[PDB]
Amino acid sequence: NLYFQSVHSVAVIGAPFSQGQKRKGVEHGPAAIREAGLMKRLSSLGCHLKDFGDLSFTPVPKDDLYNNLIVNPRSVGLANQELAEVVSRAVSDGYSCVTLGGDHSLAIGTISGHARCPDLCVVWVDAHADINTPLTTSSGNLHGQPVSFLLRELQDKVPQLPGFSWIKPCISSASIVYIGLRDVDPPEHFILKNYDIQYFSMRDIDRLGIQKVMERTFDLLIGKRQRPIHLSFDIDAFDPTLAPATGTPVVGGLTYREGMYIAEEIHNTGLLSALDLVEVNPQLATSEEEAKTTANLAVDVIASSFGQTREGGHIVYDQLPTP
Amino acid sequence: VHSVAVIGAPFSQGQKRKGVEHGPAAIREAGLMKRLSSLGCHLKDFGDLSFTPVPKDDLYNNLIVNPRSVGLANQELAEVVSRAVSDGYSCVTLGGDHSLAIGTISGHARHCPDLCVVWVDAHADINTPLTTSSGNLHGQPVSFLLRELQDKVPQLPGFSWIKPCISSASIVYIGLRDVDPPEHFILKNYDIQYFSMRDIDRLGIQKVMERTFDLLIGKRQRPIHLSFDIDAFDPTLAPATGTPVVGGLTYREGMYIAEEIHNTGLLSALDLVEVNPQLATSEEEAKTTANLAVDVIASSFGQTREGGHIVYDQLPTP
Amino acid sequence: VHSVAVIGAPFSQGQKRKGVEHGPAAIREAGLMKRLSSLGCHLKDFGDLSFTPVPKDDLYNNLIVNPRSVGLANQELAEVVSRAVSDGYSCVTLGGDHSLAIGTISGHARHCPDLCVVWVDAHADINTPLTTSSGNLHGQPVSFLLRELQDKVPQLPGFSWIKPCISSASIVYIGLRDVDPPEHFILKNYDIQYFSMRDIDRLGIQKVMERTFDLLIGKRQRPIHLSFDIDAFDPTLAPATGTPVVGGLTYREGMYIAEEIHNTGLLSALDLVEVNPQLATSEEEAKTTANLAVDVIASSFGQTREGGHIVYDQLPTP
Ligand SMILES: O=C(O)[C@H]1NCC[C@H]1CCCB(O)O
Ligand SMILES: O=C(O)[C@H]1NCC[C@H]1CCCB(O)O
Ligand SMILES: O=C(O)[C@H]1NCC[C@H]1CCCB(O)O
Ligand SMILES: [Mn+2]
Ligand SMILES: [Mn+2]
Ligand SMILES: [Mn+2]
Ligand SMILES: [Mn+2]
Ligand SMILES: [Mn+2]
Ligand SMILES: [Mn+2]
Repeated sequence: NLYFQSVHSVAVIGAPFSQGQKRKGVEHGPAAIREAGLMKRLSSLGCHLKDFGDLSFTPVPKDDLYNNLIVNPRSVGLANQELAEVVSRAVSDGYSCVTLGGDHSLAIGTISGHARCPDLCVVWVDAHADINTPLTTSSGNLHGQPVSFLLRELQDKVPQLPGFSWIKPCISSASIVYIGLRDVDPPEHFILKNYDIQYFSMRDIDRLGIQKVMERTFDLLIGKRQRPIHLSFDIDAFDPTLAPATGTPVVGGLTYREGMYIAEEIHNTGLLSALDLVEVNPQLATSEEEAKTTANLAVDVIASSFGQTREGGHIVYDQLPTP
Repeated sequence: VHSVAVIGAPFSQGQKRKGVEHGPAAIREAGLMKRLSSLGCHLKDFGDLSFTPVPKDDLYNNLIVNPRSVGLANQELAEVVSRAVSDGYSCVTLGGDHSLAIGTISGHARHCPDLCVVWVDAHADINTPLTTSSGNLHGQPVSFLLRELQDKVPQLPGFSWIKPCISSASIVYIGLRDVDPPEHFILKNYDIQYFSMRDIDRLGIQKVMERTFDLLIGKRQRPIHLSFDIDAFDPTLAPATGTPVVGGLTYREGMYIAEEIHNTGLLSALDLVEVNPQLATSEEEAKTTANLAVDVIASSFGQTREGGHIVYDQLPTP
Repeated sequence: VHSVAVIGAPFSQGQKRKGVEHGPAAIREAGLMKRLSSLGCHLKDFGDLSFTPVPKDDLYNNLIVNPRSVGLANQELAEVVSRAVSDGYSCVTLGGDHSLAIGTISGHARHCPDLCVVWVDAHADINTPLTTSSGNLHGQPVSFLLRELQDKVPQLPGFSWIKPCISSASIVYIGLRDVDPPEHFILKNYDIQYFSMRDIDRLGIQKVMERTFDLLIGKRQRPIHLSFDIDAFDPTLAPATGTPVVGGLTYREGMYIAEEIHNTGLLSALDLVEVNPQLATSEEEAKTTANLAVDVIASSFGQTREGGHIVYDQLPTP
């Protein structure tokens, strides 16, 4: 195929982060997504690719927990500082930056790096708000706290963690919209309500339908002006029947069609600037078909964010051959 | 904060498949009381009722199955429900087959003259003892409760105590997909409002709930009796049930119904019926059905998809 | 009262996967006849047609597999279909692969030139013999039937009998999700209207049906040909099929399409294709697909999810 509806320049970074949580196996998410044919699929869409490979993270030897709860803070903070450098570089060179996870604490680095695009906005697709502060978290898992480090308005509620001094809150509460929420901790509900952070929970999707959810999301984020979009997509936003290979599955999620629709609409803006595809943990699948299904779904989301659609039309056909 | 009473009704004589009597045990083992406690409910457990058996109770008019046993168990259940409601509790009854709504609705109506009913089921359960083809009383409970059908209903043995207590405009069905021709005639003829799966496909569950409440509580506040048959859900989500019908409610739709019922602040009684764990092909399928039953009950008392049940007042500061 | 002719067309040569020839029997074993009878249909079963096997049938231009075999079997089928239509029967052809639509549509158009087609499938089946990569004729049936496409279709051995009968404005697709680049080109350049899965996600199935009928029968009433590929449904619902594609129609959406088709009173012929019981991983997976095939056909002839199929106008009195 020589003709395509659009030609995107895409950078791919593997970020096998696992220290943002306790379940082993999420470090294998990048290799699982790659094995599901990610690079071939993007090439088939006419993308110009730059593969940065899979990043290497050496854990800090004396990484003592913060306030007897926050686990691996120097390792998470430091690995995110290195990831932020790679993202800033890829975006600076003109690539839409795809980061494969790895747990969701990697968004601290991808969003910080990307903003180095200060007017970026974030579409956070997840069953979870990931907005616990280091003081509200009950698990001490940093994948449940990334948004707290990034939002300007929450700065006074967030203590300075070891290995996190480099972070400057980059997004305002009006510049992030959540889609898919269904497992929100009481302090997170408090934060979303009191800081007027807009979200479309599963109940909002049940009422509005995904078409109106995307229209409203774009009105909130890019209604006033064109802005680079950061799509942070947790695989657990999808129903566990569709995405079983993940750490914190919650029943009643997005259908395959709703998830593709989100990605298709993001592509249709022509503003996608960085994408995170996180929390694929092949080890938590009960079977190879369950693991492959989850990895295939991750590839479908990424492909749809760069032009794959249900009707085709991504690949341009010149003329029909005559007998 | 809600005052919630729980009654186990291990009864199976409203139908022919054995095992539905284990439904209350399955729901309790799925952690019902712990979940309601975690939502701040002031609870009262009445336990699992031991229904007085009727030894001689064979086929009536070569059609009606166990009329004496169904009539008696429902009379006994009506007494326990009446006790819970008069004591100020929102009454949760765990089934057991759906013939048990004869008892729960009769018991509730003894204290609520203006009660209304939301009947969530794949079936209308409105055959009269003359229209029924199976003779199974779980397919007939609404016929004994509806005032407008009194002249169409014969007096069955053990059913003399029942007083029709609901009018045709006071019951709304949600989830219908397997309706008998006489049931269809009854619904249309008597102007009984229903939202079948086809109506949900067209309108969406949000409009279905808005219209349901407009019909029932649009003019005035009334106590709500939610009669919820687990088979309203798609059999892939609720396989452990006697009469599964494909193309049912999704998990999201069922939670939405329960959340909207909670939001009225008028839920007065809830029945969670037809969970038959013995009909599941595996243990996990039985447990999935029981877990779904708990989610319906918890959502009916405040459990949400947005984390607003436990109120946080101040975030800790560094 | 609907007069319905059931034809078993055990086609398999339109594709490479074996087992799809056992599709008509799998649908019968799923109780198709018992179901259509219960709906008050006047039935004629032609049984399974025995097509003349072509021993010497080499590939056309080193790509098109079994051309003569597919072309001849469709010629025989078009005659049986033309005769069943002539006799006053609504023709239900059981598949078999989707290349059989060449035969069913051709036969139907001989007596119904103003027919319109509702093609329900994950695929547009509109590759020409020159655009196909697989050489499988089930991916090309619509190219041989479309009037506006005649100059781009070469004459294949055993395909000369086919006269392009359907125009581009007389076919509407529903369910599309796996469309090859030359197929997208064809749909867009020949103005063929379609409702992909993305259009369904936006509009909802009720609006999709309203718009489908607006396009086809907005100006006048016309005979309807419903060509239904079982793969239109999500593979979780219809796994026993050759080319499954994730994110398809739900059970509810598929029933709604069939109900709307029934509601026009204009249904003249129906194809139920691509059920392959051999591709199922278990016995229940094959049975599920066959049961789904029966529900589609039954709903196209009156089966409802509200029980309004049978005339009932008087309640029995005690
Ligand atoms: O704070 C926590 O540990 C918890 N809060 C909600 C669930 C869990 C976090 C899940 C992270 B993720 O989005 O997969
Ligand atoms: O009358 C009957 O036996 C039949 N009519 C419709 C289906 C069945 C009733 C099923 C009872 B239930 O709600 O599970
Ligand atoms: O041309 C081809 O072989 C391919 N194009 C699209 C997919 C396949 C056709 C599938 C036929 B069917 O509707 O089951
Ligand atoms: Mn997350
Ligand atoms: Mn999550
Ligand atoms: Mn019932
Ligand atoms: Mn039922
Ligand atoms: Mn087809
Ligand atoms: Mn197909």
